[PDB]
Amino acid sequence: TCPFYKKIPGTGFTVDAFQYGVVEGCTAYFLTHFHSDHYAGLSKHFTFPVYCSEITGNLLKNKLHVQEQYIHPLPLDTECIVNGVKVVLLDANHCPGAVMILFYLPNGTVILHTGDFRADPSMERSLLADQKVHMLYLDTTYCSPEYTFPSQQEVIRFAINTAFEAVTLNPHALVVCGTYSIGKEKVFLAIADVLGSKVGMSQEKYKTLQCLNIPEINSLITTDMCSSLVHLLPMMQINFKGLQSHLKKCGGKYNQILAFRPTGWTHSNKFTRIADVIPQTKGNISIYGIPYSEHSSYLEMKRFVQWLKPQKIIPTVNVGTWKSRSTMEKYFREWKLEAGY
Ligand code: NI
Repeated sequence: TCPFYKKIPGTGFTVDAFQYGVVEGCTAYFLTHFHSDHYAGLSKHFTFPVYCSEITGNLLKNKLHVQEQYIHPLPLDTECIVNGVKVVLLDANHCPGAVMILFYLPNGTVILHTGDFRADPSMERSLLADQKVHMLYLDTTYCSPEYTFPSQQEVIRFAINTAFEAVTLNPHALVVCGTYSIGKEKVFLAIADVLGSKVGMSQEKYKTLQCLNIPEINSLITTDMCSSLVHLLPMMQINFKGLQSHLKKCGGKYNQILAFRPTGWTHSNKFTRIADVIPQTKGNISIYGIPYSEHSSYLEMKRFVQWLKPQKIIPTVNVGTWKSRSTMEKYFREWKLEAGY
């Protein structure tokens, strides 16, 4: 049974609610982005209307084989009427094709569902500026002050300089980047660009990247592993055993691996600056964990909410424990009292 926080009151609408069978009274199923916890339950046998971005719609069609007649892509930043309700999709600054949804209820209530997002000051000048929001369904993944991480720009800077130094020292070194879903493509694309290489990867991963409307992509990626000095692998294979094995595969073309694991937050963030980060090393293999987040830091989340001034907040993440729920409600009250709404 569908939880309350995936339902939009006063509508026939649900959000990211595909694993509950037929939801009673739902006339349209919205999908914020193509990550598995959110699409869980969709397949080629789905027969209700799905509303999403163009990119999410490319992945539904090609990866999950949802039939075209049930895919309803919408442009961003555009007022659209769905089953007699005005909606807008806004960029979520999460993975490719990820959206926030603004719903304009017939009784005059306005609701924003953030899906998954990384709040940014640029959102203060979207169509959100133009009117008041009564309810906010919030991505609360990192809603605690211990969750600090650097900007995406500083993290990419650190990775580019690290890779460039290593491969300029040893032209026979290979760079490997782990992946398990879309998102974080900047990590591998930036490193390949500085090394003047294409990124090599499996056929299934190449297919996924081909759905993403990235400019000049045929120039950046390939399935020819042996022509490439940046390889993508599944995240699970980014360990000493997995990498030793992969090094064998290239047929003595390479004598050193430098590998990156983009994680979200890790408790090394409560001590270490990005400048200061060091790998784990075993012989000719080094592994860097780098804190590339596609979710709001605590500070970025607080800033967005105190700017938005919602009348009520409904968390969509960390909702399964009483201790979590109680922590989150405390911070919402602090923020409201400090800003005065
Ligand atoms: Ni996500």
